[PDB]
This record gives sequence, C-alpha cells and structure tokens, in this order.
Amino acid sequence: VQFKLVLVGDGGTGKTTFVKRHLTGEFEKKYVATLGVEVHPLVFHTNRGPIKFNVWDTAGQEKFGGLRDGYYIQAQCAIIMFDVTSRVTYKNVPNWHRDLVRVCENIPIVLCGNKVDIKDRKVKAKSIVFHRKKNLQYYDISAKSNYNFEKPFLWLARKLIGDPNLEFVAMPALAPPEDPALAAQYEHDLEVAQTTALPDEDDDL
Amino acid sequence: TMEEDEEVLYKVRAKLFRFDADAKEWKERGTGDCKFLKNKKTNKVRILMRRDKTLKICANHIIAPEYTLKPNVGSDRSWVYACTADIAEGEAEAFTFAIRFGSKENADKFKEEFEKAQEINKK
Amino acid sequence: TNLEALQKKLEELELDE
Amino acid sequence: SMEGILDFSNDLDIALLDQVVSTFYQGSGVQQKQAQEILTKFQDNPDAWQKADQILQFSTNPQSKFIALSILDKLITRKWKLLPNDHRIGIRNFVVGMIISMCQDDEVFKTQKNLINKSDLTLVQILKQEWPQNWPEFIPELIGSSSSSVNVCENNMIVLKLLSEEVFDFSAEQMTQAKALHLKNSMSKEFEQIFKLCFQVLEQGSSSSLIVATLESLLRYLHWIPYRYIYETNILELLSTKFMTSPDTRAITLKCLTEVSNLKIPQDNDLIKRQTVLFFQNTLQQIATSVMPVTADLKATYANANGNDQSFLQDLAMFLTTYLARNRALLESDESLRELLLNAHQYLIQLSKIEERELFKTTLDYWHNLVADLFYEPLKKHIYEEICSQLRLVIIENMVRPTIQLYKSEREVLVYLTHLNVIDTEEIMISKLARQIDGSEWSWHNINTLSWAIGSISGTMSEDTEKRFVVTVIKDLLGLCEQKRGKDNKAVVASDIMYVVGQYPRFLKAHWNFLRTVILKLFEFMHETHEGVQDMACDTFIKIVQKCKYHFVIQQPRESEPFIQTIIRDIQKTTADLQPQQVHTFYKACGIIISEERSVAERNRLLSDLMQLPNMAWDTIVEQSTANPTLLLDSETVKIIANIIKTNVAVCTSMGADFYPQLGHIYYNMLQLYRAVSSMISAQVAAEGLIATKTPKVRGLRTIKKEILKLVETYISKARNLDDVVKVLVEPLLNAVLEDYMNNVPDARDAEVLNCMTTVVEKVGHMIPQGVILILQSVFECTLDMINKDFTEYPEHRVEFYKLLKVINEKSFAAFLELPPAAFKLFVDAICWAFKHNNRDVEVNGLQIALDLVKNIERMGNVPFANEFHKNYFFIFVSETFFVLTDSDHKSGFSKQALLLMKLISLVYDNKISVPLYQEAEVPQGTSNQVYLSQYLANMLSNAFPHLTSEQIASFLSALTKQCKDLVVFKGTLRDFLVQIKEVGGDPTDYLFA
Ligand SMILES: Nc1nc2c(ncn2[C@@H]2O[C@H](COP(=O)(O)OP(=O)(O)NP(=O)(O)O)[C@@H](O)[C@H]2O)c(=O)[nH]1
Ligand SMILES: [Mg+2]
Repeated sequence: VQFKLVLVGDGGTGKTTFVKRHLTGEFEKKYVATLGVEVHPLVFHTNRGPIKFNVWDTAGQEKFGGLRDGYYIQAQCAIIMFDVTSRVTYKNVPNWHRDLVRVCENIPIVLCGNKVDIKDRKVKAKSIVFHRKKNLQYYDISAKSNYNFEKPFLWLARKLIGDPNLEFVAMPALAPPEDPALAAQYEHDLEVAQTTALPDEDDDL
Repeated sequence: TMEEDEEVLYKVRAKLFRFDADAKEWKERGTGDCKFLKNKKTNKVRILMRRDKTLKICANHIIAPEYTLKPNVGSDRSWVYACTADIAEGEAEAFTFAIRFGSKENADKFKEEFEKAQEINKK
Repeated sequence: TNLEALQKKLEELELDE
Repeated sequence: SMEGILDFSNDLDIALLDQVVSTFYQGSGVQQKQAQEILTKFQDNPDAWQKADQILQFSTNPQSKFIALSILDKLITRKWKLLPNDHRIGIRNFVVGMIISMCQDDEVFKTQKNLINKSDLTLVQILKQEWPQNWPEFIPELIGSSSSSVNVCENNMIVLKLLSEEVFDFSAEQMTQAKALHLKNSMSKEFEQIFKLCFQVLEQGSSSSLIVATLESLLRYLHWIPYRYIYETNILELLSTKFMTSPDTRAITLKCLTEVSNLKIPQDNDLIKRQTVLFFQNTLQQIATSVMPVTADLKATYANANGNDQSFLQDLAMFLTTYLARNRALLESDESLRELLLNAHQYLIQLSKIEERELFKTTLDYWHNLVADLFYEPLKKHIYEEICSQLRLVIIENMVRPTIQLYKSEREVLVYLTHLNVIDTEEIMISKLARQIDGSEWSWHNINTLSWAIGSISGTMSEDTEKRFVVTVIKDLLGLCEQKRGKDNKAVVASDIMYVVGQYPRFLKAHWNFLRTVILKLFEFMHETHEGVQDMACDTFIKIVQKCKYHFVIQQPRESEPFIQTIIRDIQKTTADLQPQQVHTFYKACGIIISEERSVAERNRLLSDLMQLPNMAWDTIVEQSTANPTLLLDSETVKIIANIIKTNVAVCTSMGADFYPQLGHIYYNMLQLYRAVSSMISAQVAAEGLIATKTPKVRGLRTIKKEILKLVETYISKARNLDDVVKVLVEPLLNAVLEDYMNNVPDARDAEVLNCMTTVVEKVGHMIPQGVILILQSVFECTLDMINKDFTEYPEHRVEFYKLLKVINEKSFAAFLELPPAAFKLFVDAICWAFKHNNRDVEVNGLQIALDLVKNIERMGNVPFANEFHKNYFFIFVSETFFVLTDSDHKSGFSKQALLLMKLISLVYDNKISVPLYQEAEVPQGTSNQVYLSQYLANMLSNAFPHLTSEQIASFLSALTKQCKDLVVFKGTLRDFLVQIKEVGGDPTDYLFA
C-alpha cells in the first residue's frame, strides 16, 4: 500500500528539512537547495496497517527546477509549502497550485505554512485564505519545533485510506540483543563526541 | 506495542542525539519519553524511547553494564555514551549517543537510574 | 450576605483532602 | 549505459528513452536516481526541442510525450521569436494535428488525460505568441470544429479554460503589461461567439464530461466577462436548477454561482435584484430536495467523510457566506423571502457545528459581519433572533484558549451577541454551568471552554447586572470545586475560578474585601506543588494588578496601610516556593503598583523596600566576589547574580522612568561586575579555546553580561530625564562595553552589545555626537569583518549591525562624515553587502540605509563631500541596485529596490548633482548627467543581458527615466523588463504602455 506524494513550494520554505525530520528525526540547520527532486520512502504505522508515502521532494528554485511539473505525473497526494516569515512564498502559492492541479486534477492537497516557530511572523493567519476555495487542508507547522509536523501526513493518510478515524500507533518494540578489538575505536569516537558541544543548549529539551 | 511483558522502572522527557563522525556534528534522533523497560521473564533492562506524535522508536538497546555515561563539554544536563547494538531502525547498529533532559536534576536522576539498571543486567 | 458568603466560600477554597 | 540518450551526435533511441523514462517514474533506488539526472540533462539540452516531434509520434510512453511537450514549452516560452519562421508554423501545425488525433481515438482521449491537458497547455502557449495577429481564425475554427465530435467540443472547453487562465488570472507577472492587454482585448472581442458555444452546450446536453468541462471554463470566464452575459441570458436559471441536481455538475456549478455572487452589477435595476434573488432561491431549493434538508446533522456528515461531502459542505459555506454578505438586504424586507433568508442562515448554523478549524473560521467571519450589522443597522436584529440564539450556543461551545487570532474573533462575535440579547446570553451560560454541576457535560475541556466564554463577555453588561452574574458564576464554580475529588479535578476548577475573576476587573474594583481575598488566595496557591498552579497564580496576580493597580496603592477604608505595603512586607514568605521566573513576574507586578504612586518620595520608598532583598543579596556578592574574583566561577554564585539582575529588569520593565533611583544604587558596581565577568570569559577562552564559549560556566557568565545590557537598554528606552542619561549613564557604559567588545575574539563578542548601542543612539543619539563616533570606531570594522565573508556566520551580529548603522545614519549622520575615506568606503560596501542578503531583516535595513544615506547627502547641498560622494558611489549604488532587482534571488525587496532606484535616477533628471558624474575624458565636455546616465546604463545592461537588442534597452531606459516621479508606473516598467530578460526578442514598444 504505497502512495506518491509530491511536495512543492518556493526555495527555502523548508520542504527538505520537513522531510528529513520525518525520515531521521534530525533538523538540518543549513540550506542546501534540492536539484530537481529527491525521492524518499516514508512509512507510518496506523491502526489500519502501515502506510508508505513515496515522497517526491521537488526543487523550489527556478534554476534547479529540473522536470518541474513532470514530477507531478501520477501523484496521489501533495503538500504545498510556504514560509510564514516570507510574504513572497505565500504570494507564489497559487502558482504552485495551478501547476500542480493541471497535472493532478483530483488529489488531496495540504497547504502548509512553515517556520511558525519564528517570532517575527510576516504572513498573518488572517491573510491565509487561499485554501478555502481550493478545498485544501491548511496547517501551521514548524519543522524546527515539530509543531503540527505529523498533521499533514495524518490527514492525507485519512483521505487516502478513506477512514477518518485512522490514527498513528506505536511500532512493536522487539527485544534488543546483547569485543576488545574495537575498544580503542569506540573510545576515539567517544572522545571527539564529548568535545563537540550539543546544538541548541538553550532549548527546553 | 510489544511492551506487555515489561514493567516501567523509570520514565523521563528527553532528547536523543546521534554523533555523525564523518561530519563532526551531532544530529537529533528523537524527542519524547525515555523509558527503562524491565522484562519480567528474562530479567533484563532496556532503553525504549519513542518520538512524540509519530510514536516511532528512536532508541532500543539494553542498558549494558559496560556502558559509561560521560558529560558533554557544552551541557550540564546531558550524558554521552557509546552503544554497540541499537535496533531503533532495523538490525543492531553502533552509535555514539547523547541524551539531554529538561534540567540538571533529571539528568542526575537519569544517571542514578541508568547504573541501577546496569546492576540488574549483570545478574 | 450574598457577597459576604461568596468571600467566605472563596476563603475556604482548598485543593486537598 | 542509460546515458546513451544524452549523445545527440547519433539519432535518438526512442525505445531507450521510453525505458529511461519508465525507470524514473516506476523504479526506485540508485536506478531511479541516475535516470533522474539523465532526464534532466536531456530536457535541459538546448537542442532537445528538435527531437520532440519524433518522440510525440513514435514513443509508446505517455510520460515521454509529456516530457517532450515540456521541452517544447520552454522553447515556445523563451525562444519562440528567435526561431526561423517555418519552424514556428511547423510546431504549431504539429501540435494542432496531434490534439485532433488524440480526440478521435476514444481509448486515448479517455485513458491519457494528462497528455491531452499538457498538449492543450502547449497549444495555449503558442496562442500567447501567435494569436490573434497571426492566427485570426482560431476561434471561428474552434467553434466550427466543436460541432464535429463530442471529444473535440469537450477538449476545446479545456483549451479555452486554460486560455482564460493564462490571459486574465496569471498574466500580471508572467508577461508585460502591453502583451497582457493585447491578449485580454483579443479574448474580449471574440467572447460573444465563445459564450454562444458554451451556452448551447449547457442547454442541449448531454454528455456529463462535456458539461463539466464547459462549466469549468465558465468558472474562469466569470472572473472578467461583462455582467450582461450572466443576467440577460437564461444561464442563471440553468445553473441554479438543472446543474444543481446532478452531483457530477454540482461542485463546479456551486463555485460558478459563488463567483456570480461577486460580479460587477448595477445596484439600481429591480430585475437584476430579482435575478439575484431568483438563483439563490433555486439553489437553496435544489439543496433541500436533492442533497439534504435544513435539519440535517452536517457535523456528522462532515465527520463521516463520504465521497466529496467535505468539499461540498466547504463550497456550500463559501457560497452562502459570499452571497449573504453582499445580498442579504434583498431578502430582509420582502415577507415572501423571509423563510428563504432564515433557512439559508440555518444551513450556516448547521455548518458552524462542523469540527473543522478552517471551515469554522470561514463561517465565523460571516457571523462577525452579520452581528456587527445587527448592532448598528436600524430595524434588523429582530429578524435573526432565533439565528442569534443558536449562534450564542455554538460559539460558547467552540470557544478556544485565549489561536491568538481565533479567540479574538470569537470574543468579538460573542460580545456583539451579548449586546443584542443580554438575557439570552446569561441563561445559556448558567444552563451550561448547571450541566457542568450535574455531571451530564462535565469535562476538563468543557469546563475550561465555558470559563473562557464567560470571561470573554466582560464589560458588555451593566455593572449591576454583571455583579449578580459574576456572583452566581463564582459561587457555582466554587460549589463545583468543592464537590469534585482529587487535586487534579480541584486544580482545574480553581484555575477556571481565577481566570473568570481575572476577567472582571470592574467587579474586583468595586468590592475590595473580595479583591483582597482573591489576592490572598493567589498567594496561597503560590505554595502549591501541583503543576501549573504556581504559574496560574502568578499570571492571574499580574493580570489583576494591571487592571486594579490603583486599589493597591491607596489606603482602603478600614485598612491601616495601602495593600502594596502589605505585599512587599511578606514578599519573602509569599515567593519562597516560586521558581526564579515566577519571582520576577511577582516583582514586576509590584512595580506596576508602585508606579501608580505619583508622590515621588513615597514612590521611591516603596521602590527601596521592594528591592530590599535583591539589594541585600547584591551588596553581599559585590563585596564577596570583588574580594576576590574566584566566586564568579561558582555555579550557584553566577545563578544568584543573574537572578538579581533579572529581578531589576522585571521591575524596570514596569516602572520605566521611575526606576532611576534603584538603577543608581547598583549602576557603578554593575558596570564593574560587567568588566570582571568579561575578563573571566576572555581568560576562560584563552585557557580552554573557543570551545569554552559553549561550556555551562561561560554561558552562565555571558548571561550576566546580557542581563546587564538588557537592564540598561530597558531603562534608557523608557527614560524621561534624557540629560541624566547623557551625563551619568552613557559615558561609564561606553567605557565598560566598547573596548571589551572590540578586543575580544569574534566568538566571544556579544551581539547584545550592538543592540544596546542601538537603543542608546535611538534615544540620546542627537546629544552624544562624540559618543556615536566612539561607537563606530569600536564596533564597525571588527563586526563588518565577521559578516562580510558569507551570508550565514554570526546571524545575530549581522542583524544588530545593520540596525545600529541604520539608527546612526538617522540620528547622528555626522559620525560617518568623520570616518576616514577608507572607512567610509567600507560603509558603502557594507550597505551594498546588505542588499545581497536573502535574510529579510538585513535586506530591508540595507536598502533603507541606502535611501536614507542618499537623502543625507542630498541635504548637504553643493559642497565637496556631496560632490565627491556622487563621483565615487552614485553609479555603484545604481548598478548594485539593478543587480539585485534583476538577478531573481531578491524578489522580496522589489518595492524598496524600485524606490531606491527611482530616487537615484530622479536626482540626475532634477539636476540635484552639481558635478559631472563622468571624468572629462570619458565624454565630450558640456554633456549633461542625463545623457551620460543613459549611456552608462545602456552599456551596463548590454553587458549584463547580451541577448537584448539595443532597441529594447533604449526603449526601457527612455521609459524608466521619464517615469522616475511615478512609482506605480516606474514599477510596472521594471516588471516589464524582468519579463523580457527571461526571453529573446521582446517587443521594444512594450515600454510605451504608459
Ligand atoms: N527557524 C526554522 N527554520 C527552518 C524550518 N524549517 C526549515 N528551516 C530552515 O530553512 C532553510 C531551508 O532549508 P530547506 O529544507 O532545504 O528548504 P527547501 O524548500 O527544501 N529549498 P528548495 O525548495 O530550493 O529545495 C534551512 O536553513 C532550514 O534550517 C523551521 O521550521 N524553522
Ligand atoms: Mg530542498
């Protein structure tokens, strides 16, 4: 049970950061623009079984657009991303939406306003209305603070499986298992690890 | 959840990091409840930690009596230690872990719960 | 008395048992 | 081996392309990944378009044909005019022919919609280039060909829909003003025949797919077509009756009628009013008989999520709110339209019960519109009394925690509704409270929601009615708390009790004995170990104080002293169990009260007594740590110092100018402490390296320095005696922070130093010209070197740096006049460096500094510094501004780039620059600056955009200089330029648009 998800939006809105947070749990602080698209399998465990998203993380910068709307062919769902600290990224939301629905005429789409963790918010909630006439689900999200970061996938999963009561459930936790030829190896890796300070030491966790 | 035959000795809010040696960088692995799960049939203690909301496993390994908690240069509320067999993302892999807590008290309390579990796992 | 009883009833607001 | 197609020396292996394409779409892993990079390079090859016709003819893979059309699209969009003419007609005939072939074959017209839609779009891209000037028979032949087959008639509706979108909906940025106007006029001229074909299809049936495609294109037309086509035909009757019955056409028809509810019509005609009433009546009738009756439970329907029910209910909410917000007055007077008015609002009532955040906000916006009108418009509220009564319950039951914006909207609607019928609002809230007491609706979420709703209507009832309401509520809440078991339940209700009383300060201010009891109760809760209680007690305390402060500063009847004295007296026992952040809130609250005392001697006495415990702890450490500086590495000692400064920050935050006596008590020793901590940080970096800046010990030391600066910032930003700031505060502050900043390694420099200096220059900058010079000397060059290597390192220093340069350029411009010429050149470089940032904070400040710097130079007049400034940096600023305007990586700053450029150009065409901007060998003598400016810009654009013709550059520059007094037109000419540089062969006459 696999579903193709295309993720579109302006460059720098955090599309790749959002995907990596779901893939590995990390938060990539650097902006390394995507070249064309990066496909990643993403699996969630639900009370209706596991659902697998094949995420097509497309490129936002025009100079790296690649096949552009060619990536949308046969997509079964999508996420449109913008940045609530950049008004131009919300102004371009109708452009991404137009290009998307011209290829995929009837798929569930989530509109996501990323980076709500930033204090100086530029796109105010009262100004975000584009999703209404287009029947998109909207969420404030932050890949940095993980605010609502699961909501877009939960909503898409409910629409794709067709069960509004679908929920995420905990994976079955197997029993974990139980040489001095590598003792000096792990000690060297631990020495450098203790001398590299953990990031974001002023955060709550 | 496959946590039926286990009892919870300790539970604490924490953030789990893994060291990217080939990048000279720490990388987050998950945030959520870190639990000391004690099996009632094999009499062994393990680490189980699940991410909030998605409930995905970011730590799954036995509290080996040979592991040593060591502080990080930039934190008074964290412990760094090496792990040789963790099955959070498949088969057992080696990781240098760091785990941070809300305060120095919880980090101290975690340390005194971590070796107490180490005493149990050698019996 | 109505506002006097209210003041006394709030004075007795306690969280324990 | 898949890299076999990238070699265009051979011939294209079509079968290999179809396999590479399917490997990318259906494969996975490394095979898909390098097939991806191969397809990108094949598509990005400038000659690939020549190989697009054999792909579209011989390939067996629809995705391959899609990619071939994409390669064509890039060619038609960017290089169509550069082609030989016969190629343009060949491509155009090939696309037309292929579309005709795909519509005749029923299995490809049904199973390859993506390919046909992409082909229709490629055709539309050609029409934008060729139509109508080189294709005047397209529309007549499209209509003629539509009568042949049904598949072509339906496909022609898709082409017209996409045409309408490209010309009217998406043209404003994608094409020049002239080209857009040309295309709009062309469609407008020939729409009469388009509407006839569309209307005939809608009236004669019968293919549902043909009907839907025709309705979809009508949706786009409604954005721009004249109103006569909608009201002077029968199409409103078709939409509101026939097409509402069939679910295939219902969704698009509802969206068409929603757009009709927005058309430009005459508000004088009595039949257009009747036609606006008529289609609404028909639509609501079809909904009641074909979809669901007005009593239906839309909340359950939406939650079941069957079929397209969610999208339909969303579209119904949009339709009703849109129509009723514009036309509900048409239904309010006629008695025969009353039931139609109320059923429609009853559908909205039912829609408002749906659990869907975004949908609720849509309906809530309409309710806000309605109840506001019933509050102000005569003879209206009696119509909606049953609607409004239901709405009160809906909003009370959906009250959110006080999203920030959503609560304000709910409060305003609920307050309007309370004005309209106080009595009905009271009984609903007391009923809901009774249902919390008997347990039928008891819930933590339900009791909190009701408390928020009760607290939101504060100030809408008369004070006497409010009194009895508050007493009834607080008494019933106290009985609820008394009756529940366990600290979890009792804490929730006690929290709600404190929230409600906090929301009614008019009640608290009229009953001192009750107010005192409340405060004394909050002091008890400040010892509660249960989580959240201490935070709630502190938040309620300062909230109540902010509104009733006067009743704590005066002596109440039958009291021996103002209650503020009683609070300060017991402050150690009251705050003994609180965390430091909570103690700071407490002290801030006390500071709010003290500032109400306008007797100076009495206010300073209360300030001295309030600050007694932190002052005693401060005098202890200042003596202990100065003799001798080892305790400053003790963890506990650093924490005590920071918490003492934070307490001073909290009190200074609420007292502002009145804080000066307490600041004088610690100021000199605090600055000395700042120096000692600064030494220890530098010593720790020396002994352990740059990693020391990340250790807890040093981070604790930097916290002290940050809090010291924040305290100074807080007072100076709010000071009233600016003279004392200048003679007492500024000079010892600069001696403490500037040299320490300058002589620290970059990783040890606190960016808060720059922010503190920004505050000082903001308020007293006009009074300390020599101090401003010393600030630049100490931080300018060393900070610039930290941030001029890339765009990422030191983000805080980056933002504070340009905030500081901005305020210095505003308040003490003479400081830059004192810089040596080499330093002033670094100033200009740093401004242009800020242009190139994508960081909006840096970019906006950098453009503002450039604009303010030019105005600073202009107001100097004809003097050697201004003349030299223009010869040295005028064209630098012109060329750097053009660069960020045209590189497509700084689009967020377009507006302020345009204005800065307009200011630079207008200077030359207003002869405000005395000197010639050229050297007298570059150009013959006597040449005006205007002539040289055009020659400089023409050469600059010719080298920066070599694909432009000289005639384009000349026409653009001619229009730009003529329009340097009209920002709206100026910006339109820049946007036209930004379009033409993306292509080859742009029409130079486009710049004559205005
Ligand atoms: N403060 C904050 N920053 C975020 C957040 N999410 C992403 N970012 C930051 O935004 C920047 C852009 O990163 P990226 O994920 O690559 O954006 P993108 O949309 O994939 N770029 P492109 O479309 O060109 O491939 C990163 O530096 C990242 O740290 C967020 O939630 N909060
Ligand atoms: Mg990316």
